[PDB]
Amino acid sequence: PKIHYRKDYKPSGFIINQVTLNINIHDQETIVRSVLDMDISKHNVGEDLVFDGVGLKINEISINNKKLVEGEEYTYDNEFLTIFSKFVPKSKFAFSSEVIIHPETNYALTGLYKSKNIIVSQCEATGFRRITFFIDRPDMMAKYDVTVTADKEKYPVLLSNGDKVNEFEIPGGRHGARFNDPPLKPCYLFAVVAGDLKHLSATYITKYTKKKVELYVFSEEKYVSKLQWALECLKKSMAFDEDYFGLEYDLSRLNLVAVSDFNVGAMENKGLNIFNANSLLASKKNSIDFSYARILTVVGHEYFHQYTGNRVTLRDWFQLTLKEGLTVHRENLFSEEMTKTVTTRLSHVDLLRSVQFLEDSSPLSHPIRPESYVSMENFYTTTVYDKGSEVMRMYLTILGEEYYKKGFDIYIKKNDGNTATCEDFNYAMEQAYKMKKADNSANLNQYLLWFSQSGTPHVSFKYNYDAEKKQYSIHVNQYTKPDENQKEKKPLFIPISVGLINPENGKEMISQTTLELTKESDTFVFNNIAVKPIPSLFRGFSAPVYIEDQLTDEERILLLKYDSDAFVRYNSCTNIYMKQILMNYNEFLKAKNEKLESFQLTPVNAQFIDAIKYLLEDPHADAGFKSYIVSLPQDRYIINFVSNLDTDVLADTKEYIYKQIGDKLNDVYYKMFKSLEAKADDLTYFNDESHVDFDQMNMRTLRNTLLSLLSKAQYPNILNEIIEHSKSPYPSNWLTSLSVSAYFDKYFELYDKTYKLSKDDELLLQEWLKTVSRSDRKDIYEILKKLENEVLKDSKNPNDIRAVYLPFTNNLRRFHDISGKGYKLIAEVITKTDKFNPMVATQLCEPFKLWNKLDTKRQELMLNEMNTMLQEPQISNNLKEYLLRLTNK
Ligand SMILES: CC(C)(C)C(=O)N[C@@H](C(=O)NO)c1ccc(-n2cccn2)cc1
Ligand SMILES: [Zn+2]
Repeated sequence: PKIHYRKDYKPSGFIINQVTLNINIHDQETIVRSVLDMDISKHNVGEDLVFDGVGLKINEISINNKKLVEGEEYTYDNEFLTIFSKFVPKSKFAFSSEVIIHPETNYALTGLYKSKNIIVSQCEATGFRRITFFIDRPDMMAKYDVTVTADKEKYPVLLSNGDKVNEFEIPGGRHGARFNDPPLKPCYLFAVVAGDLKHLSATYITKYTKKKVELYVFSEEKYVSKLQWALECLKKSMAFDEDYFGLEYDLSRLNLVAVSDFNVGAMENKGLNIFNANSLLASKKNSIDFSYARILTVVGHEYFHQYTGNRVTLRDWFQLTLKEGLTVHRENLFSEEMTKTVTTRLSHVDLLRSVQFLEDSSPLSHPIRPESYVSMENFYTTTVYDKGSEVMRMYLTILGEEYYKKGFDIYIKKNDGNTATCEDFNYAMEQAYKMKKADNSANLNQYLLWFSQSGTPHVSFKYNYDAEKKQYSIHVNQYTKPDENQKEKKPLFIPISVGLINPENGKEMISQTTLELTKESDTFVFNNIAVKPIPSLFRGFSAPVYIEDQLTDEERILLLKYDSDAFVRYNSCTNIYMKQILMNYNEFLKAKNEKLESFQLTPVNAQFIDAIKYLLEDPHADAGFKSYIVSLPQDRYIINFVSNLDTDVLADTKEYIYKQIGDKLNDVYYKMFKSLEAKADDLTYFNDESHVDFDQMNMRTLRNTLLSLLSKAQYPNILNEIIEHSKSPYPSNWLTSLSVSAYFDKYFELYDKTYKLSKDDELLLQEWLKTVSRSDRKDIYEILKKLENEVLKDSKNPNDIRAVYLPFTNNLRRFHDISGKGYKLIAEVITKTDKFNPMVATQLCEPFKLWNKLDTKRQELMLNEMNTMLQEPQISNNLKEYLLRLTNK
């Protein structure tokens, strides 16, 4: 088990200037001929020439056209090719090889592999070494000349990086295409696609240089009609980078390709972007609403990789957050601008405070720039990506738009055509910071702690108001809990976007203000404050922290009703819920522990319920926001606030609170569900694939959320509404009818009905599987077994496997069954999956990430299953390391 350390970075003793590839695809094998035009670097010390090379079958290797022999001149152990230094030349030389690989049986979906009837590659982070020998690290920049050959009937469309410079026929019904890509690039950006691909195309003319750019979106013939939205999103992405950042696309063509078998969302490769089909393809008849925001963000994400990727490459993989955090941040800016709905930002905050906060207090906790790794495939985390983006976002919050866009330009210019680090980015933003403060002594050295320090900071508040002085004070304290990464946590640079709300008319009292907290504690004072304000803190969620506002529920309700900032309204609601949840939880827990025959529960705040009704009945209020306030905080958000969480007791707590609110607002819920129908289910643009209305989709979200609440509560004759819902042409609607019908006898009837609607579309069926998997059924285990035997079977498609099992793991009452049957089931699935796809196996370990936060019995059950998984003789390095770190072993 080798461990790479960030402090151990040293440049290669070798140089690769030119790569010349010949990839010959055949029925039962793929032959890869490679010539590497190499040289000796200034850091060389006469060491052995060591190439990365995993699972390569050597036909022959050479240096300067002379064949090398095994044992005397080189050794190969299926991981590293070692050529002894005495046989390594002193100056410019040519290394060549011919290996055999097998994309057909490559079920790990890394390197070159076959997805249905498409040959496709995935080289990030260390996948290129699975195709041919190379010094597989991102700082090895080279030129690429790639030739691909295959059977024309099976693979008429051949794609790779750069320009297609030659097409030719080959005896035996075969053909070739040659691609030349002159600009330097790292090997993880290499890509190749072969298949019977159909496409939609368009020409984009750039804003400034008026350059014409060919846009292509590819898929298998069956789903070519689902390519339209992707093309529109690409156009949107190009326009946005031109209008906001003032950047145009550098190349003359851009290809997007959908494949059915993909480990993640998508991949950026210079001009050739490859996507999980579920993140590129959609139609209104065959997709749920979520696909449309999903495709927008993922297409945007891969597009925004281009500009920066063309000018600055990572020095090493420890700087991953520099390219991913920044791109997710640009992606988020894009999406917020495109959707023009406040729930877009809210959803990102929702995901961070649930999934990433869990990770950051788990034994897997790490900084966005880690100090070490064993497997790079476990490096791509919500911390690196989503906390990373929040850290990138805070630069904009501190600097403002003008000085941010300015510090961004400094970063590009200063690091053009070379490898950079996170500190290079901080340095550039520091130059903008000095200029903003108009004092050249200003610095952002403390800000670097955001990169090196793990864990989520806690920010708490106390207040004072002097009526006679008209003086208002905000006392702020920050704290980060020590962990395995740092014994002593340092104070961070925390930007606190604030406003002060006049409680008697709801007006803003002060201008836009961002408090800069740089110490463990500070007191911020405001003069000329005519009345006691209600503080609106961390507007837009301006720092990735735990917020302890120390407000009363009455104060929180007034923010919820009258504040101008969506997040603070949403957070105020969240805080009211959390206070109620913790109170009722402890009450239920005491009853259980003391075996009480009778006990009391604290009712939900009546004024809070009044506030919800007020907002729901406001026709000028946002439908998306409304769906958030009638929903309790996510379980994974809640668990960060409870020690030794009894999942049954939490389930009882949620049930009580939902019923409390339902017993008061169910009539309002029903009235709204009916009145929203017209606008939410409007069919005017149902056959226009380029017309996407995010507000309308939010209305459907509200309706489906309300329907769920009404179905659970068994509202009189709601089954009628459920049945009529199933007849809706919108998949979001008729899949909702399935899940909410779980509380009725008509469930298995809609099960069959929605299955027939879903089975002839690959992606739609996967959404059906998800819906079934997440269904609130008492017989969910028998239902899962049915899915395995009748639909899923022995599929190795990651989308299929994730769809069947992951939603079920969110079933608080059932997955966490006290017998451990749920833990045992998922562990069996992880072990089975690990045999062919280690990455997806690790993804399936997701529910275990909170193992040490549960009650003692459930802790023991999960730990038992993880130790059982760890003792599998054939366990992958990926899963092994992941479980070793998670179990603190
Ligand atoms: C959907 C999302 C934006 C999270 C995504 O697909 N991200 C890509 C990415 O950065 N594309 O440019 C991504 C996610 C995980 C990996 N990865 C995970 C393990 C090894 N690589 C690679 C790429
Ligand atoms: Zn990315």
